[PDB]
Amino acid sequence: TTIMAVQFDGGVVLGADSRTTTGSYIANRVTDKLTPIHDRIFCCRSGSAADTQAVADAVTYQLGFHSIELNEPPLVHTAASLFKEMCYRYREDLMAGIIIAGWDPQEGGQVYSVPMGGMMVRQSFAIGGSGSSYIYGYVDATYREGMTKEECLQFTANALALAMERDGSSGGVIRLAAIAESGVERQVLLGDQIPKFAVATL
Amino acid sequence: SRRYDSRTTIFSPEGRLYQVEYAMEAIGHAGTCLGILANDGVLLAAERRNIHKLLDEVFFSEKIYKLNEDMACSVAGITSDANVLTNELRLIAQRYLLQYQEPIPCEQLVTALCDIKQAYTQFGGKRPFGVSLLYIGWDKHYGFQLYQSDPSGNYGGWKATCIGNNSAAAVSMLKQDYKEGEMTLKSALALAIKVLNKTMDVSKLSAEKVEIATLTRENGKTVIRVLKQKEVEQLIKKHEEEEAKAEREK
Amino acid sequence: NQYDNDVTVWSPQGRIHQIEYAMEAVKQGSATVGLKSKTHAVLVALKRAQSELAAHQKKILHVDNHIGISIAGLTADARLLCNFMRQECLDSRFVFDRPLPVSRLVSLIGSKTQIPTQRYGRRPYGVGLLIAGYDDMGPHIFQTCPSANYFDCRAMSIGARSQSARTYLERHMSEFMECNLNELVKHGLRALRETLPAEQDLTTKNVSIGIVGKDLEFTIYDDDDVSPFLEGLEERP
Amino acid sequence: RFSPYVFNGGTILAIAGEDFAIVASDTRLSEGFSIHTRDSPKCYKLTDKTVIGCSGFHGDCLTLTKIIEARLKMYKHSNNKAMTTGAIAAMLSTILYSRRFFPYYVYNIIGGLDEEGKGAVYSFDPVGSYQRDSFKAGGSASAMLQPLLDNQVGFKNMQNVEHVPLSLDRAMRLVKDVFISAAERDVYTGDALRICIVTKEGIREETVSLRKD
Amino acid sequence: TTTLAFKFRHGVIVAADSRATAGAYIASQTVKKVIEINPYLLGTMAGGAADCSFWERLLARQCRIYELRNKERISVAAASKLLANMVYQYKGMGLSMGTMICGWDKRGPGLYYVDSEGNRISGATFSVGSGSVYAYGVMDRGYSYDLEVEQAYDLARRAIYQATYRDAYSGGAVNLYHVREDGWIRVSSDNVADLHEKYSG
Amino acid sequence: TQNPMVTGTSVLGVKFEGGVVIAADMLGSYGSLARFRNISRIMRVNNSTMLGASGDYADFQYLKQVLGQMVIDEELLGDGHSYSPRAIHSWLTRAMYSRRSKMNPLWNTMVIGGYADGESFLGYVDMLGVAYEAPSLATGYGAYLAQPLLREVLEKQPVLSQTEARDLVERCMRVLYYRDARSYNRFQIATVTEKGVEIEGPLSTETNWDIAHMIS
Amino acid sequence: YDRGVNTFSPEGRLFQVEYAIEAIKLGSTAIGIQTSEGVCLAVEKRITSPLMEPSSIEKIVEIDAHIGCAMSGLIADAKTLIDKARVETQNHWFTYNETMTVESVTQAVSNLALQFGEEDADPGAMSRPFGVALLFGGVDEKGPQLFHMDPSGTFVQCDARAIGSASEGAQSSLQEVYHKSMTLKEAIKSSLIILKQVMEEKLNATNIELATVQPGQNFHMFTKEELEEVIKDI
Amino acid sequence: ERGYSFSLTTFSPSGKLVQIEYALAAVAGGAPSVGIKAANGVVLATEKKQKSILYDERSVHKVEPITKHIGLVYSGMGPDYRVLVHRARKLAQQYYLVYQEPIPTAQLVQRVASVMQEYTQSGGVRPFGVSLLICGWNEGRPYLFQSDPSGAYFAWKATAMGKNYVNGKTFLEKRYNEDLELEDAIHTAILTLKESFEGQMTEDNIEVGICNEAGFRRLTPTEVKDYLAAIA
Amino acid sequence: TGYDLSASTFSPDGRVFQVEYAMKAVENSSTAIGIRCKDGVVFGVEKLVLSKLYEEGSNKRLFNVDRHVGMAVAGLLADARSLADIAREEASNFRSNFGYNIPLKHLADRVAMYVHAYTLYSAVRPFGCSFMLGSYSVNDGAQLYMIDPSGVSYGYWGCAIGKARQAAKTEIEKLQMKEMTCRDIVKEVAKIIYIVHDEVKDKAFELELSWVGELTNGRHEIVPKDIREEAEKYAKESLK
Repeated sequence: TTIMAVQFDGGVVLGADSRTTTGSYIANRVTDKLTPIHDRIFCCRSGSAADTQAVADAVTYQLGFHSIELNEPPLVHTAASLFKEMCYRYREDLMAGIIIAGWDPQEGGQVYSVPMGGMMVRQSFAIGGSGSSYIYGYVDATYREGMTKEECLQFTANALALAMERDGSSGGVIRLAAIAESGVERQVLLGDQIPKFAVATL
Repeated sequence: SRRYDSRTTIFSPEGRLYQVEYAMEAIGHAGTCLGILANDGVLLAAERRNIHKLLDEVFFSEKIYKLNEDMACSVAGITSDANVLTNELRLIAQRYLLQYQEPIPCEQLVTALCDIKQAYTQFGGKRPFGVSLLYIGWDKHYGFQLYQSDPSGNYGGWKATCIGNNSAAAVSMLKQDYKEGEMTLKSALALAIKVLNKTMDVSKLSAEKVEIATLTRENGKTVIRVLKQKEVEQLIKKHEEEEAKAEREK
Repeated sequence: NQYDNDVTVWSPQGRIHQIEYAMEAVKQGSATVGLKSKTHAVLVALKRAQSELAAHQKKILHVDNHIGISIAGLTADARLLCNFMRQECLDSRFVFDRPLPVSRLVSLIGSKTQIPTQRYGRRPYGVGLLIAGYDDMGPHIFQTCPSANYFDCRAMSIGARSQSARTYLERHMSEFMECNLNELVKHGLRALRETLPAEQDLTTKNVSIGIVGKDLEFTIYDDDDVSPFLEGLEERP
Repeated sequence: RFSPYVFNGGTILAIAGEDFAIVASDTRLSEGFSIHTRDSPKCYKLTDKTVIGCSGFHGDCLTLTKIIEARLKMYKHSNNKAMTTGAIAAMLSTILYSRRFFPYYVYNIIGGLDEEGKGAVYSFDPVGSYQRDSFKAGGSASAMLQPLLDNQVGFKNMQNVEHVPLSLDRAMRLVKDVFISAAERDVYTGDALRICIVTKEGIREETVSLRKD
Repeated sequence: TTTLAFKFRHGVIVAADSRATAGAYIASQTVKKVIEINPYLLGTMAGGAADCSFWERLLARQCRIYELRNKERISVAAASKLLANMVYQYKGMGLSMGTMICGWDKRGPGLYYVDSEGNRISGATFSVGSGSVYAYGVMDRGYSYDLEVEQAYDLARRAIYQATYRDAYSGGAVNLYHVREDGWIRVSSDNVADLHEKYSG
Repeated sequence: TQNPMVTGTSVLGVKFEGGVVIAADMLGSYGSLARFRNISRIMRVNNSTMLGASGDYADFQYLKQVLGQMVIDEELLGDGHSYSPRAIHSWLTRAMYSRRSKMNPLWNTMVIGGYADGESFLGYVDMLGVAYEAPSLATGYGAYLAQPLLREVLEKQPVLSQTEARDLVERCMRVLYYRDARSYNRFQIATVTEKGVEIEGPLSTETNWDIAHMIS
Repeated sequence: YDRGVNTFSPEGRLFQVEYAIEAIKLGSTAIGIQTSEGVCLAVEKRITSPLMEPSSIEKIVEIDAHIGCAMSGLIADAKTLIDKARVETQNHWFTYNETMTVESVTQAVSNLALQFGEEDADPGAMSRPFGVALLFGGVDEKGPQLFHMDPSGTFVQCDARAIGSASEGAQSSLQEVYHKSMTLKEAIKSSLIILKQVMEEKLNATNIELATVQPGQNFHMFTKEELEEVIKDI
Repeated sequence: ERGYSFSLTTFSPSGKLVQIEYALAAVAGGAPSVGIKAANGVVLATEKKQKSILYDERSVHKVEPITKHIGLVYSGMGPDYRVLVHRARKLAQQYYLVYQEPIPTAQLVQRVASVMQEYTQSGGVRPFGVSLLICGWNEGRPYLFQSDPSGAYFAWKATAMGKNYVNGKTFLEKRYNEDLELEDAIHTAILTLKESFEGQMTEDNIEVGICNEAGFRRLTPTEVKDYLAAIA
Repeated sequence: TGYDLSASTFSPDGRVFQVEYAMKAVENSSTAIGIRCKDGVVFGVEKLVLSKLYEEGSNKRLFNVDRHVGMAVAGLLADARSLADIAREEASNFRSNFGYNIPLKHLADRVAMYVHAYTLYSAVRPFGCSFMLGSYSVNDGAQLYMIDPSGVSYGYWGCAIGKARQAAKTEIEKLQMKEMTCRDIVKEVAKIIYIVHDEVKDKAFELELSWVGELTNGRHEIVPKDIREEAEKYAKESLK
């Protein structure tokens, strides 16, 4: 699968591909790769499916308990740090890459990346997955700072469509989710709605 | 915790051990158990106290259990201690059977139980198992053989012994009316009926008040048979007939 | 009563009788007066013996090349805590390759001695330590009471009959700092002298010192090598 | 795969005189094909009568040196006296065998003076076998140094040659010459030398330039 | 590496070469390959020099404890069994040690062998090392239970000389030990070159 | 750590009068892929000690977190003392050696610069736990590219001014950018002096490609 | 019961340790004298009946070839500490290729002393303090040495000390007859005469155990013939 | 957490576990309960007297099942009953896991008795203050077991724990038949419950479980009040 | 007896007399006051001078448990040091597990839970110390939580612990501390602590004063010396 997240002024837009393959056969052709840790925090998971599921569930547990203890909603940096600790403590057998994005009142829309290894750093745009390699040029040539919600959504959709139609490990449909003060709203792009690009037929 | 400890695993100023003394006294007012040896078998007579008509009484025996293939036991005192002790004895007997591919000798199993009971009295801070055990069985080395153990961890080998109320009277009756080396199963059974009638004279001999068990060696096989209610009635009738005959001859 | 037979009990007056017994034992220990200057810190202890035949057991322990202690109370507990502190000092020299500062050593031993005040069936270490050390922040003198509470002090006197030494230290504390090494050790020796009554004498054969300086590693001096320090000493006041 | 060991180079030599001990070592720290620094003496003075030469994997060298320092301090506090050369040798052998299943990839030479005012040089191995010899060289160029030490100091395989016990000047000149020779053919040594002279007067440190290559 | 030992009427003789090699390189030519466990007990080192030395020293400590506790000199058989158990508990752990221990006890002279493999064997004659296969020839062809002290000495010296000459991992000098009722005596320590010149002429 | 998954390239550092200067690129490479290009591979221990790191980046993050926490503990002690750069170097050495001894090492090579008590310190530690101090230090490929030039110029001038050290480090970063695949045109440089620690944000190097027309 | 094992007194000391000292004075009488030519240890056997073998009644034990020890009190409890001291001395020898110093042996014995409790350490530990006073006589690099090990852990280096049933008074008399320049023969003669004077019963070779450590010779225990030879002059 | 290693239960000079007698006294002071056997099943009945109607008597349950074929009721302390029934459920599940067959009621009661004995002979713990009436069906047979706080157990055709328990036992003995049906068992149980309810029983105040060849199942208030109406 | 021997038992009424004795042991100690204002939280603790041979700043009752959290204590000072060590350990754990400094509310809640945890078993005894923690945050402001030896943590506009705690509270009520300025509140703390100090009861005395707040860049610190003499002079003048 391929996962892509970009922050806009006041919130974040996240997207994921819906392909999981146990080799050349697709284990799940509509798989969900963006999981809500909190009402304003999402994690884009990639790599080992079992590792991603276990890490996401354990983080949901611990962060929910921690937020209940604080009586306040958590922060994106806090969640990303807890993912970082979880991945670093188990980098030997937990093999996964998680993009942690969302909004908090104190910092706003923020995105972090914790690839395999257990390291945390914030990025304006974050890319992960097996198909992540094919879209660095497109995101570098298309993304400019100061984007809005709708154009971040469109740019993420275009980049993920390119990744999924150029990567054999990514395909199916694309799940987009915008998180901000208004809340979380999620849609799926399927078939015709996915941005298809010109093909060099000769 | 110094003030509030019960310190049941320490000595006494006069050298005795109050916990084992109290256990023996409680066993003394507990149910009646009797074990006897015959030239062709060994017999057990156990007395059940709680005899309410509400009992389902479906069990084959209440205070008499089967430790292993060739050895039976009779318990005296706390029946829950009795259950945990009995299944521990079965576990270790089967452990010996696994380890040596040979039925566990009765002396071996009694020694192991006395070891664990003595250690449990020695330390652990817990009240000792206030249950007396009377083991019968057959082995390659001594055949028919029966032991009486104590909560203090001491055991002894006997030809016949009884525990419960009127223990001194019962052992006196055995010493008076037991024919060493010449005790057949029938005469042993009659002596057991006599003891059951006398050592508990209150609530005179009743069929449902006691349970009777036998252990014999047929064709190289140890057979443990629990005498049925009709059998116990036959014992009662035989005892009444023999007592009447003795009194008439008197 | 029942407020003095255990450590985890609370007296109605708000005190721990075991801690009181430990702080009585530290006073019942032998006399030890420690003090410091602007550059050097010296401990002076009088070594008690069970009889005239005994050789006046050492009370000053070498815990590190820059830090030293003197004990007053339970010798076995004192030795255990001395081993624990020297293990910390060697651990610091092994890890950070630096002498472990006196203040942190005293804080660590205080934290160590706090746990017995809470643990069930656990007794306080009935010995008080006078710690003389030198580090980057100059000489430091600490008194760790068996009460698990440490006091930073310019000059402390511990043991029986210590009130006279305490008065001497309070009187001359204004001038302890600026005097040189021989004057400092003489002041400490005179405080220990005033600790004892007039008829007894500050004989060289039963007094020992432990001194650490700016360039001087913590060294202990005994009967023969405290004789130059016991020169020109005034008679008992 | 991770390799817990690497050979950092370095050469240690020692000669035990009748009244003195000399322990010398280059200050070249190496790694594969790159030289790190021109100053890292392999000689470490424990007391005024004992110095240690440790060569090989530098991490094990440093950790073992600090372990020896810590054990020296603990023994000093326990016994209220410094350690003898033989005691240090036995302690270091025990420490080496304490890591039998994770061997210290270090060569150790114990150069010092005993109570009789006599030089004593103790050779070791990565595991902890030790002995006392009049002179021993270890490390990268042990093979390039032992025969010359045997022929000169021990006067081995010589005819019509009386055996003069070596003096301090002879030992110093010989060790300087042997490292001059070693720095040429061996690539792991050169560019400097630190020499520790252990005598009743104390420990004297002398630095000498070698083939700077 | 070459050690040999054999018992006879007047005690036991142990001989050993004094060459220790680190691969194809002679590390030292003065190794005391014979370890003095006690003034009455002897060991050797063959294979891992450090492992042999450490285990012999630990056996010395254990037997000193046993002697202090039981007011008796430790039996050679008891020491052999203790060392065999101590080494065997770490079998298959990379240990490469092998040594024969001899002495005089309540049962007269006694020689036992132990190794890193836990093989504890008694016997009259033994030899372990690189050249021990060679020392077997000379020792077995010249051994007699009724040899005099000098005959035992020069038989052991000749066997070590032959082993050192034919083998390449054995050399330096021979160390000779005679174990009798009271204890051990260092018979001699002779250079192999002097031995060769004496045997040739 | 079994294998380094994202790796930052070499770190360079020299010492001048009354201070030291360290530099490292801001790129975290996932093998042959440069995923991160603005991260900081230099961590500030305190106002007197600073660290530059190569190798794996997650282990560097963990090490930075631990070092910052223990410096916070030292500050909370409030004893009027401060960990010397020598102490920091020793503690990193000991942690690295313990980490390898458990056969789970840290794929990082660290250069520890510092300035305390009028002494400029420049320590070197690696994954395998080797520790030493030198006037010039360089990790990774910098040990083969810059460290030779560093050592040559330092042998020529035993002591060089702060601006000379900065120019030398800039030239060395230029050379690494030319002849290292894991480098980046923008790098982060920092100085530790008596005033404290200063990280001069993102900085770039000048590139000359006049030889590209010489091919024929 | 009620009172714990870690309970002090109102004046600030362990009454359990006071009871241990009382048991020390309940122990057998022992005497140790250190001189410049060695150290001597002696003890009264307190033979209960002639049927008891004098061989098994020995209060003097060898810690090493250069160290002897005299025990008074719970002789059964002293042998465990003696075994620990011997194994520690042999560990020190195994580690440093030298004989362990007597002072370090005494310090380690003190380390083992006063290490007990109910719930303070591993359950397989001591519950009560050692109730044995010890006299460590020995010869090492510091010449002949003698150490009084108190069960309190307050180890002492003393030239001469008498412990046991007749500890006090006899110790003062020994001090009065003791000098700082006495030979080994004078030391053994003085110790023997003081022990004979303080004997509660008529003593002979079967009532006392004597041992010595010399600067040259190892730790040697006086057999019956030499015991009679040295006691006939007294 | 340290944990006392000395058993709070100790043998009195007469050997009587007076602590266990006090536990049985607490059982008697607790809410009463009855159990009865039929020729083809077992019926357990008990009363749940809460406070004024502010308590939602429907929300809480007193009769509890262990398996599909085993149920039980208690007389005594609810806090002890909850942990005891939870442990019995674990034991039954473990036995089913090991042997892939339903727990026999006798073996389950033996395990509960072993647990009670461990509690009574261990340190730092209070004996359970409940008496369990356990109904079970296996091998086409009914089983009803009395288990006491002392740790012992019995197979009782009828039983009554709690207040007036001896009179309840006598009343059961008088109104017990050897070959009665389940309907007769329910009639007898409800008759005993109303004879010893003390306060005008209600379908909510009576909760009953039945165990037969079809399994164990708790009667809902509809058929509960139906049977109370049929019994009067 | 029986109802006051351990913290694991109730009184026949259901009281904890061991905790009451801990309250007594914290009341009889020296005074310690903490005032939070809109732009800072200050602590002024009273130091008993056993002898003039002691150093100023010895046996501090002010601990710095986090980068931005202080701790003013009263009661057993060794117990206070142990509790400060536990608090800084908890802060370190939170920083490691969440990547940012712990908030004061959760810090105080966790420390109070820890304190209460050692008031349940006979194997331990309740802490003989009460302590006030003050911190500052950009999004939270100045915060101050007082914690009892029982294990109860509450937010306090201004609290006092010790002998004259109630007098210090009552006279400082005239101050509207919830919207005051930290600098002048330091001087007012010096005032209140001087009046509530009993010179006759304790002839020798010393003051340890500190604040944390926005003026500190959100990091706990001690008062600078010059402000210390100025506040001391103001307190001397207010003594009248």
